[PDB]
Amino acid sequence: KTVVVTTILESPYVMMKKNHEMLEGNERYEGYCVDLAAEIAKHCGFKYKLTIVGDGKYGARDADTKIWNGMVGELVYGKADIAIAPLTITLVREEVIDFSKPFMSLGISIMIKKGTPIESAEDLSKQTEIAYGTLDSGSTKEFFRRSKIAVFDKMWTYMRSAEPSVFVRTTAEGVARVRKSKGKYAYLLESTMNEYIEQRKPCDTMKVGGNLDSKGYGIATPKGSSLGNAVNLAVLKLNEQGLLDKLKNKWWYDKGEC
Amino acid sequence: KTVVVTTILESPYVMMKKNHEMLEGNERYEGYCVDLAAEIAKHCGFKYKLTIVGDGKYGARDADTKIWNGMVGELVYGKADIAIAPLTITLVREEVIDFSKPFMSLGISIMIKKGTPIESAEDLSKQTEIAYGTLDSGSTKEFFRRSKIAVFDKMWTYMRSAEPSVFVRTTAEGVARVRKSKGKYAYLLESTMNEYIEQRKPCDTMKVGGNLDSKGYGIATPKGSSLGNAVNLAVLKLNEQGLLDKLKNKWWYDKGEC
Ligand SMILES: [Zn+2]
Ligand SMILES: [Zn+2]
Ligand SMILES: [Zn+2]
Repeated sequence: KTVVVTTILESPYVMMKKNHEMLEGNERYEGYCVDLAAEIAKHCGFKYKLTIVGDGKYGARDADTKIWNGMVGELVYGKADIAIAPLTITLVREEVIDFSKPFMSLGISIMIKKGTPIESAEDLSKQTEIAYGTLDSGSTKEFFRRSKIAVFDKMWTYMRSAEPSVFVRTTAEGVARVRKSKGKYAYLLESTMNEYIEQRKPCDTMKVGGNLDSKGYGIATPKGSSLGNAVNLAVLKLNEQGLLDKLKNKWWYDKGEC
Repeated sequence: KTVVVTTILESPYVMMKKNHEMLEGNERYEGYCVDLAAEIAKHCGFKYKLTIVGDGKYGARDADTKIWNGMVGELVYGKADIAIAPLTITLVREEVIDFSKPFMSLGISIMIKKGTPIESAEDLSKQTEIAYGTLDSGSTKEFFRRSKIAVFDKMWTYMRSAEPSVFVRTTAEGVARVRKSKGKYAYLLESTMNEYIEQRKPCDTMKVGGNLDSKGYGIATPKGSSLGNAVNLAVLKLNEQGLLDKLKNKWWYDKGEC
C-alpha cells in the first residue's frame, strides 16, 4: 500500500512550492525532508504520500488525558506510517514510537538580534532586561522544564512564569519576535534552524554561544512497524554516501542570502 | 547472570589506573567508558565484568572467511553480552549487531604536528611531501576506501599504495608517528580523540579544519539481546540528564595538560 508520510511545514525542511496551486500530490512541496523522503522511499522501495500533520505540532503527551498530539500522535494512533521531519529523538517518544539512527545532529542554541549584549545561556540567566523563550510544545521547552542544571533551571523558572508569554506557536513567530524586539527578546531554538535563519534576509539575527545540549533528529515509525528496519539502514547508507551532507548544503548555504 | 562487557584500551575511554597492580576486576580501569558502563549497569540493575577485547580491534569482517573480529566479533559469536566503547555506528555493523542511539557525536578529522602547512583534506591531496594515513580495521579507513568524493578518493589512492604503509595498528602509534615525523606525517582520526590528544603534553599536535563527515558511537549488543532495548533507553536518559556532557568535560578538558 502507499505509505502515509506525516511531516510539518517548517522551513527549509518542508515548504509549499511557489506555484503549488498548479501542482498535485507530493509535487506541491519542496525542502530538505521532501528530498530525503524521496530517497528513503527509493531505497526502501515504497510509494508514499506526503501529508502535513493536522494540528501542526511535533508531538507531546497530555498529562491527564494521556493523548499524544502532533506527528507522534499520528504514528501512535495509526494515522500515518512514517514521520520524516525535524523530529527530536527523546526518551519519552522512544517509549511509544521507533526512531532510526539520527539523520542530523544538533543542539539547543541562542538566537539574538544583532548587537544584543548576550553571549551565553549564563548571560541570559543573570539578567532581566532581555526576555527569552522557546517554541511551545516541543523538545526544547521540555529540555528546560526537566533540567536539573542550575543555569537552565533558573532560566525555566523565569520563562514558565513570564507574562506576557515568552513562548511561541511557531519558529517563524519566534524569529519575527526577535527581529521586532529591538534586542529585548532572545530566542532559544535548535541549532540547525538558528543557522538557517542567520543566512536569510534581512540578515539581522545571529547564533551566539555554544549549544546547550546535544541530540538528533530521526525518522519515526509506529512501534513494531514493518518499515523500521529498512528505514534505519537507509539513513545510515545515505549518511555514509554523503547525501545528508549534500542536502544540508543545498538547503542551508547554497541558497544563502547573506 | 553477570553481564560480560567487551571494551578496548583507548584513552580516555578505557585506561588502566596508575596503581592497577594492586587492584582487581573492574577496579583496574578508569575512563569515560568505565564511568558510562557503571552508569548503565546502575539503571538497568545488572552486575558486570569489564573485559578487554582479545585482538584489540574494533571490528571488521574478513573478506575471505566472512569472519568478524574485534568487539563486533565478540558480540556476533556470543563471547560478550555488550560492547561499551568508542565503537562507530555503521551500516555493515548494524546488519549484524544492534546499536543504541549515539552517546557521542563526532567526525573524521586531521591531526598535524604543529607548524605543518596543512589546513584541510584538500591541502593533503594536493601534495606528496607530507604523508598521511589512518588506523586499521576501523570505520575511518573504510570511509576513504568507499568514498566517492573526488578529494577523499584521491587521498585513498595515495594511502592504498603508500610505501611504507601509512596505516597504524593503534591511535597511540598514529599520534607517535605525527610527533616524530618532523611534520612530514599527518594523521586522520576521529575528532573526539584528536581533541583529547591536543590537550595532552608535549602539546605539540593540533586538529585542523572541519570534520570530513558526521557519525556517532553507540553501545552495541547482539541481535536479539534482552539488553538492547533497556540500554538504548538508558543512553537517552543519560544524555538528557547531562551526564554524557558531564563525563566528556571530566576526561577531555578537566585533565587537560596544555
Ligand atoms: Zn539514492
Ligand atoms: Zn545516573
Ligand atoms: Zn583473511
